[PDB]
Amino acid sequence: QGLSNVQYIGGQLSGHGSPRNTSLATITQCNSFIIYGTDLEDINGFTTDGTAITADNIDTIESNYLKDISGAAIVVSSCLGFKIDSPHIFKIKTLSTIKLMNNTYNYEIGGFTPDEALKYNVWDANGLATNRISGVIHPRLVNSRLGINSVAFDNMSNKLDVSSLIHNETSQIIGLTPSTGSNVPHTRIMWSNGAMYSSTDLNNGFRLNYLSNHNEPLTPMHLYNEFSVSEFGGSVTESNALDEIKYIFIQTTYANSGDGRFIIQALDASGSVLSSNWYSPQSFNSTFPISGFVRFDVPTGAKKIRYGFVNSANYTGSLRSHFMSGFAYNKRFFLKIYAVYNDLGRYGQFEPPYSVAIDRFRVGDNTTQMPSIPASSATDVAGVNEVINSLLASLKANGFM
Amino acid sequence: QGLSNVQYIGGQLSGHGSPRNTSLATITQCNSFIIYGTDLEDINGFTTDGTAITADNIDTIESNYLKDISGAAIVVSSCLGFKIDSPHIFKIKTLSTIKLMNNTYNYEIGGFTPDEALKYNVWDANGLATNRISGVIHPRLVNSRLGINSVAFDNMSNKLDVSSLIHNETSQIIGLTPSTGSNVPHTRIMWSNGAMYSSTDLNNGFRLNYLSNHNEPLTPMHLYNEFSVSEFGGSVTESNALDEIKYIFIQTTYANSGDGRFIIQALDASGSVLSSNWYSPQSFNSTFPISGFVRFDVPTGAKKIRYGFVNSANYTGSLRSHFMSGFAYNKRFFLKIYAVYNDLGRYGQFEPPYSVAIDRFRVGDNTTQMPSIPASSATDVAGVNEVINSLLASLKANGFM
Repeated sequence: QGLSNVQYIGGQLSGHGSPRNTSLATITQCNSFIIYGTDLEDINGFTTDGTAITADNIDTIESNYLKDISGAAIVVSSCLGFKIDSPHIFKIKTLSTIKLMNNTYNYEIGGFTPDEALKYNVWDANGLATNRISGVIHPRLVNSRLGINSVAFDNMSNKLDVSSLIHNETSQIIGLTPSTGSNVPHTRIMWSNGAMYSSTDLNNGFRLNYLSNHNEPLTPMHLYNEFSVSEFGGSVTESNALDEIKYIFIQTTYANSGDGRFIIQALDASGSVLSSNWYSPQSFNSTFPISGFVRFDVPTGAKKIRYGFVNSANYTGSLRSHFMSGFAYNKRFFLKIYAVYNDLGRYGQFEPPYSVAIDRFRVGDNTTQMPSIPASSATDVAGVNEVINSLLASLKANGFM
Repeated sequence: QGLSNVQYIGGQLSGHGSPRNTSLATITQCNSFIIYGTDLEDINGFTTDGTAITADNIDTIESNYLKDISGAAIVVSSCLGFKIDSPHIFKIKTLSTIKLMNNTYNYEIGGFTPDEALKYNVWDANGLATNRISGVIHPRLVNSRLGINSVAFDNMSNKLDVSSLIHNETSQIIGLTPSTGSNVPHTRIMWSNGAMYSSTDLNNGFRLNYLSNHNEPLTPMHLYNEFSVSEFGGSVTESNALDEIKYIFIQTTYANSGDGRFIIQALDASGSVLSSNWYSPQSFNSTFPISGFVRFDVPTGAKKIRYGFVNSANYTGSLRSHFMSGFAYNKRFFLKIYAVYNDLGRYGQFEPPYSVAIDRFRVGDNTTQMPSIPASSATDVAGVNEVINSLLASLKANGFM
């Protein structure tokens, strides 16, 4: 506690003999603590109170002891310039390997042995609105059997080394007629199913239909999308082909309450639901009070994924007033979904099409909206011809040709 | 061999006196081997058999001794957590500087002195279908006179720090009429020349036309694209302007056989071919059995690049049955081409156009396909006008206005 420019080179920290430890090393209020290849092993984990950390109660621990200085092989609190390279770590019977908290904001984490703790590899618990965290995490810790929590992925500046966006959407600048604002999407361009809530005020957003639970079948009335994953041929064995997507991180805007829900489902080849989850507006709070992330675990053997927005109470709701709370926290809606690939680009990452040699993709399409031509009633056999000539002239001038 | 948490700090490893060495250091079956600034120099390379590694036979070595524990200044085999920072290295007369093999899967490589070996800087020889490798390589080793092999670029998680995509294409979800499936592109939109194989089953893919060798001229019958590089003006000397692109990396899907070829050509100002190559379906096997990468070396003084698909045997082929082998390995075709820039963003990287302030690029075009209006034969001088009014109404409603 209270040190600066500390180097721990080589050496070892181990709990041989099963003593009761909150952590192997606890670091608080230091500036630049650096660990070079130290050997870490054999912890028998407890919380600061004295509660044992086992598998059976692991989830309980993560809810009730988030702010505790405990729960990891190395606990880091209020440390500037933390850094650990890639040592061998094993036999970790606590919740995580590294825990970060209390405005530890420029850390850097090398690739140590993955999947040794009980729940995560890196557990980030930084939680104050005025902090600006930005860390660097080795990519092989993220696509592993345990991975990192949603807040660590929020704060990981190099997140595009393991993932790509499979959905990116934001609201327009200029509202469409008719509307009273431009805080949400005004069309259903990004979605295969569902509808807009109301055609007289498009600024109410999407329509949210009732669904009793997150594992129920979705219908064409609901707002949702579907895509298929891990499509290998008949001459490939599944033991060799592997799984295409390991985790999915969803980011969207925060609100203090609401009955609307973001829902995600992983389904097998014959339509059956393998796993599923939904999330409420106040779950999206890793970067309170604006936005946040949540994590979905894709089970092995999934063939399709469905994602969307629904209503958890029995009536037809609106994105504006049942997910965004009347824009009390955010004035611009956005939705980004990141796919973490099981193996970097084995199946080819998803991203927008492009070609440096094709002008349609290199610069875009130069067509413009045509000026409004009034419907014509001229019946002397040439007013119709003049209108046709006007329409053809507009088509030629506006790019459609 | 068989160690864990090994640190080699400072020091030196050198072959002064020309002893016969397979490597300077050999590491096998270790966990966390870390090298901090060690001085490596002067190796006289041999293989494990006893074959001298010279320039004259270098290519032969890379084919026949890929699985040998030899051929580099540092050879790493089955090591977790390998790490080397940036020491000075010189006089490396063997194939590569670092060689990685046998499921070394979370490595990290700093920027040591580039271009000291005979063929590569980093040589990745990991080759098992069930491994998931993900490494971090300093960017300055990739755009150097030797660079890294295709497999290392495959496994390099930070590959978007040195390159950008100049072609990215994948197959649609819903097939177009008429087709028997949706495993390949159904349109020729991304391509300037060539045609689809058949108009009665679009799921046969592109048409592949005959080409006798990869250095022959391409015609408008062949499926190919062209773009120009390194466009400096009259007041710039070429010794100052330099070269825009250096190593071009292509991945696409694997298949066990086929006569189709992916072809690439670098051409000088007056249309002449400076260099060229083509690749078979089974060349794309760095991530067997799904996809893989190959590398093309752009010669200095190139002014244009052409890339595309052709047939190496004298008859007209199809992408489905002569490059993808009837979808025996992949159900989803894709093609990504990565340009490694000679000097970062000096000439401006290529990527799709965008503007946060323009709604056409911020959210997309809201136009929708019009409902089918049947051809009309009404000749009393007003049925034609009713049809025109219907067409104008559809145009106004569908966004064209």
